[PDB]
Amino acid sequence: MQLSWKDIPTVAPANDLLDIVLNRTQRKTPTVIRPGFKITRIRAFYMRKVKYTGEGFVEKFEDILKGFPNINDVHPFHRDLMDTLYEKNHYKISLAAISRAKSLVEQVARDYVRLLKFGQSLFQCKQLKRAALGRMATIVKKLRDPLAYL
Amino acid sequence: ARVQPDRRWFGNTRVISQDALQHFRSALGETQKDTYQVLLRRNKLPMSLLEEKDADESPKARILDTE
Amino acid sequence: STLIPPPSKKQKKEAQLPREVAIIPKDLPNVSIKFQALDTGDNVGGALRVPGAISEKQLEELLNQLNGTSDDPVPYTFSCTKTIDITDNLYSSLIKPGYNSTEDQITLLYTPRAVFKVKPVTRSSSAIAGHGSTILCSAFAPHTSSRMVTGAGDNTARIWDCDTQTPMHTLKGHYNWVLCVSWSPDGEVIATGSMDNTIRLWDPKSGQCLGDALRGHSKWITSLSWEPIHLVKPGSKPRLASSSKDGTIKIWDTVSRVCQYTMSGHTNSVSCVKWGGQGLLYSGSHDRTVRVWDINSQGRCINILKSHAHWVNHLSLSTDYALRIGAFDHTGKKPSTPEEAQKKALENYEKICKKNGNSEEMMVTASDDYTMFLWNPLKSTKPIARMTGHQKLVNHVAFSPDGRYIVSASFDNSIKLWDGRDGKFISTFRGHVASVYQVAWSSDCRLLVSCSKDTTLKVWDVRTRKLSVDLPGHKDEVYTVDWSVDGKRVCSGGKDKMVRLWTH
Amino acid sequence: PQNDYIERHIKQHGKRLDHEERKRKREARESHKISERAQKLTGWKGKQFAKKRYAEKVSMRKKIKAHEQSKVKDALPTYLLDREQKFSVPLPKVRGISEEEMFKVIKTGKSRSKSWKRMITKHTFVGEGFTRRPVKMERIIRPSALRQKKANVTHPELGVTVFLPILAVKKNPQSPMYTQLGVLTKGTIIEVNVSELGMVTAGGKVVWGKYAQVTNEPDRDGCVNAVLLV
RNA sequence: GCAGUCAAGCGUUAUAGCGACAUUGCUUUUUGAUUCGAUGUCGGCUCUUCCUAUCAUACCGAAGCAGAAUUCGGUAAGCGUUGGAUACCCACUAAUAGGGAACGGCUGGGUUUAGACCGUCGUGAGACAGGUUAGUUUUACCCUACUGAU
RNA sequence: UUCAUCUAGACAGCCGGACGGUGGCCAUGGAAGUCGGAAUCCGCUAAGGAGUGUGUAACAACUCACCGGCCGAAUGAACUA
Ligand SMILES: [Mg+2]
Ligand SMILES: [Mg+2]
Repeated sequence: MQLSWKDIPTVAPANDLLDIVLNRTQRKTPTVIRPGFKITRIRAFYMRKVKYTGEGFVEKFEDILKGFPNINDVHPFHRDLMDTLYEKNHYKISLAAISRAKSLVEQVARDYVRLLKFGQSLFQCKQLKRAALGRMATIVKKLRDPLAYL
Repeated sequence: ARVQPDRRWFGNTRVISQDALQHFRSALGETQKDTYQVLLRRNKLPMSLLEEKDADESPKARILDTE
Repeated sequence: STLIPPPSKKQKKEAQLPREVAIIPKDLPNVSIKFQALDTGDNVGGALRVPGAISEKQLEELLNQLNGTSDDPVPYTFSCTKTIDITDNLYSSLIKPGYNSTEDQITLLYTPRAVFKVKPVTRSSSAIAGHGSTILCSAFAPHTSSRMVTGAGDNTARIWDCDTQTPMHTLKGHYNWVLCVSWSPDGEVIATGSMDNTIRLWDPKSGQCLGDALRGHSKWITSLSWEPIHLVKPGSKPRLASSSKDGTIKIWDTVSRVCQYTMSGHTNSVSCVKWGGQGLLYSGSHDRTVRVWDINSQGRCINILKSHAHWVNHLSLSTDYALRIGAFDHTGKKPSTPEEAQKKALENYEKICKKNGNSEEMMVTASDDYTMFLWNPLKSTKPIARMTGHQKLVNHVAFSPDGRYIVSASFDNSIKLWDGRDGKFISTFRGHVASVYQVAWSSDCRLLVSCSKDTTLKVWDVRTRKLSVDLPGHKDEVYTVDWSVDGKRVCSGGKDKMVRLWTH
Repeated sequence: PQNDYIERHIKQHGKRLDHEERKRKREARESHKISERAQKLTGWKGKQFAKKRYAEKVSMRKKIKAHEQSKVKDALPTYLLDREQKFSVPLPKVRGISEEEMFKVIKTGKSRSKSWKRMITKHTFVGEGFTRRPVKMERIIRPSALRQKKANVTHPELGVTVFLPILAVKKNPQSPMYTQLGVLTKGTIIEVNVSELGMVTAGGKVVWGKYAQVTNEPDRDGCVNAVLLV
């Protein structure tokens, strides 16, 4: 048995998580693209933006999901103690919300990379990338209460 | 690129009667699929209305409404 | 419009082929049958041999002669155990399908039915105007089908004459929306509970307000119930119980126009209050609890039933139709004396209450957890059964007037029919394309009417478990529906500010 | 340590001797620090700081207004309260789209000498039972990633948006050629399945097909938005 | 994105019309379960410098920060940022950060012309939805720059 | 620029008062203004919230909302450039 669950990384709230992931994308990916460049270069630029933001959100969600104990799989004494302390129903519902948000972020990333494969201009590629990031942001903003609870 | 004013845009395009709904609902369930029959053309039907199956159990209640 | 596929050439040839005729055989051997009651399981005569061409009427007369009550027969129906009802004759019902051979016995379960018949409503009598806002509640007079009370959102109620389909009286006492209307079981006073936390009593013959309004609630009234006539002592008027959003059930004595008891055990809004025939009251509230109070014990909470995971939206009793109807019947006969009225109300209550050995009063609660619970609160504290299958909240629930079936109207565009005794699932009524708001039985327990958000009413045949007639006509959502006691008229109302009267 | 050990340590041993004075002096310096941050932060951090300051000021003004208002002082049924939720088209004129923008030239051959194939760059609806033609005869190309089956349709009455399947492309305002190719651009009239909306006619017929107009650019935003024509 | 709501403002003496910050619905529902057409330019070897939008190393601030460890953030480019397998994995490591000077000298994929075969189309000459194989371009002693030397 | 306060006392500062029914009702193992849910009243005042926060396991204690004493002359708020 594990018997101790202190080694769980900090869970940022919705707005702070959004700031962390989006500013990490803006800092760690190149930011200068020109309308006079090749359309392949423009498409690759915006695809990299979408894919990196999706990976950041997914790895934050996976760090949340792996850290917390499995309430049903632990010893029954620990299960009953954590049910009394934290309401096992709310516990599982919040973690399932995190997992579903991870799946939705992955789907948005895949769909918008596939759509960015057919971009015809810098304006269109920029709009598709902004759409992907905005949909990811809406998904993350829907997690305001489970993140605080967790 | 213009769209002219017309009252055909605001009319109903497809309707189904209650008898037709009941006929298709009873037919869906009595089909005996043959392995040597292939689908040449699918009929266009309101499958969301026609696909209603009796379930023995109900889903769990949403606890976040009350707590 | 989408049409069903046309018949093929081979099918048209089969149609042109001559048809077989289902004729009764003349050399049909005798069949051994065993009678048994549905409610009690009592066997009459053991195994008796009857002609294979026995008709339903002749079999009914045979059962009456076996019981010794041929002088005053009571019409029954017969079922055989897959349970198949007897439509016309034994041969066509069972032997012609070939499920049971002539050598094997047939176990026939008999169930009493109503002497009278209600024809289904197939058309709208009228669309009457007069209300300034959306129609919220409706009810029929218990003694007659010619008086209908309707409370709406224009702070008014209206008494309509159903014979001429014209307004008769306007009740304009309240200041806010009239949420609930009710008629006294003796047909003397109409009670209107409104949005302004008040209750007003009205004489319908003069269309007048009796004194001042009942006050004491802090939030809007949710439901009204009347004391049963068979429990009211002769020469006295029944008391009025009212539930409200504030979580209290208040009891009013209208003789002195005062308040006696204020039950306050619920921690949330009380959805409904019902006054049973054994001096008890059942309250369903948004705190997922049902409270059983005693009127004979200073309004003390006898029991608390907790089995739901969400708000209990509605509750119904087995004898609810008898409690609502009081001493009147489907013929509209008026007792001459209060003693006769009390005795007739007692008999009407007992015919539903006391059967199969001991008198029982089953209750059903429909909640927001998509489910219902069937209880027998007198004998046990645990729920007798759980009814599941609805995919959305069950907005309305109703026992049949004989208490043998339960009908549940849910927000998943469906109605469900369940057994009234053990709560086992029977069938699903489908055809509404929007959420069903409420439902109502006919007097002979054979027809059902439901109003829906899809601006339509639907009448269903309980025996065949299928849709009988679809009734459109309302311009918007229909909120309230009711069927007359004699089963001659149906009233409906909703957002179109029109009262729809429907007849056969 | 177990449970609230830091709070127990504060209760049993106190805090540092200069804790209160240091915290008070830091909170006193906060105003100068805020002003210096506003005048010193540059670029993205400065823009975010100004945006957050504006949001905080709006929130504070709303709080003050709420307190002052507090200190100054649909006709639904019982079962529905305590529960919450010309023949002109809305877009009679849209931006014209030329064939040069609509189609992309596809070259074939080892030296890429042939240029007869054209790829549609906009989102399309191909209907049911669609099979791609053989490549030797395929002139017009509708890629699978650009094919749509559903749309977010908004009903003006009751103010709800539902994800509905597409039944047909009735009219593309740019060209009848685009209409018969099933192009989904802004201003296009489409047929949608409205079975879940529960519409019934005067005669009791259930409506399950209606018309809607596309109000967005799906090639720009990755989705189809339409308004139901009622 | 589309459709709607509120109102600090704007507009006005016709409670018309614009409208910040906020907010709702669809996309997307509850028990952490269980690859879909880039139609035209890519990658190496050697080696230098620059940017900071900082991965590590230095110093700080915050956090239920006990310790240990970790997360977010600040100054900061002085110093580093690998070895392999076939864009993803394995491993080592303090770390295996992103990018520019091209994409507005050797070298493999590619513009690969003449030879050849298979597939699709064409009556055919041939062309291509395509796939495979073989296929000569060879300065420097000039000026400057740079490295050393009178 | 427009509103306000002001020698029957301007802004800051210091000191004092900040009460009584009352530990208002429900709820809680405990909850006394300050974990919560709805009321949010009356009296005496110069004024004093059925309480703005710190704090207690609950109390206590401090605070400010408000009033008064000392000080004595201008001061505050919102907009515009
Ligand atoms: Mg920096
Ligand atoms: Mg060649």
